Amino acid sequence: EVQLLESGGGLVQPGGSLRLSCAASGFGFSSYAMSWVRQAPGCGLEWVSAISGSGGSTYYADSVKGRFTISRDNSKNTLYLQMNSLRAEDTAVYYCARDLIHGVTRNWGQGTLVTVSSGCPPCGNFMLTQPHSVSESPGKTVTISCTRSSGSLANYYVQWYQQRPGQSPTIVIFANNQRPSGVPDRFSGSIDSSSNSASLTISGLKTEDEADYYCQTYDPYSVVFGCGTKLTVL
Repeated sequence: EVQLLESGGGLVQPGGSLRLSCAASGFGFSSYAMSWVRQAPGCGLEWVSAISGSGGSTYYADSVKGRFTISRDNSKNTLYLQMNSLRAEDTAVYYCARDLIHGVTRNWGQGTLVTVSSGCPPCGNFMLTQPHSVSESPGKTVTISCTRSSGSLANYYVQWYQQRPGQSPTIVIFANNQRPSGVPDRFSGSIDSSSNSASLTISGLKTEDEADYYCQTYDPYSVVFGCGTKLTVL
């Protein structure tokens, strides 16, 4: 029932302004934090900005620190996103996401397309690392590693999302090991604390499992999406 609908995306020139919106429903909008995640074509997820329930705390990414303005209107149940000094690098698909807490995304929107016109941006204070791609025959088991560079991994919850080609990313594993109701039980999530890594495990692969898998944790100051691992089913 939780619906997040992005709007306001369109064609724009370098150095212009554009404000996206997101009419949320299915939950008390004032009771949850919200964030924006962009994705250039054929690239990985890239966290943009975050904002808290009451709005007191706003977190911006390094690429758009100050260039963008995250904001919300809890009376209208609408999350916004003011964009200024629009650069060619900002062309991406901007998603609307709900956050159970800081840096823990739980629901995703459809998206909206923003194009700035008159190679992919990098992915990974701290960084995550997942293998480029892993493959396995159907019916077998596969595990995808996600190793954190700096800062304890057990101190910050880790999420796992699945993105099929052309689909929007859906949560499959959050809070390190917690699985959303509806996600199949063959998708398990664990964390090895000594090696400082989180692992998503799919037992008994199916042909529909073939998609991108992004891991994501946080710190008190930012959210970080892993580069992503293309799971190839044979």
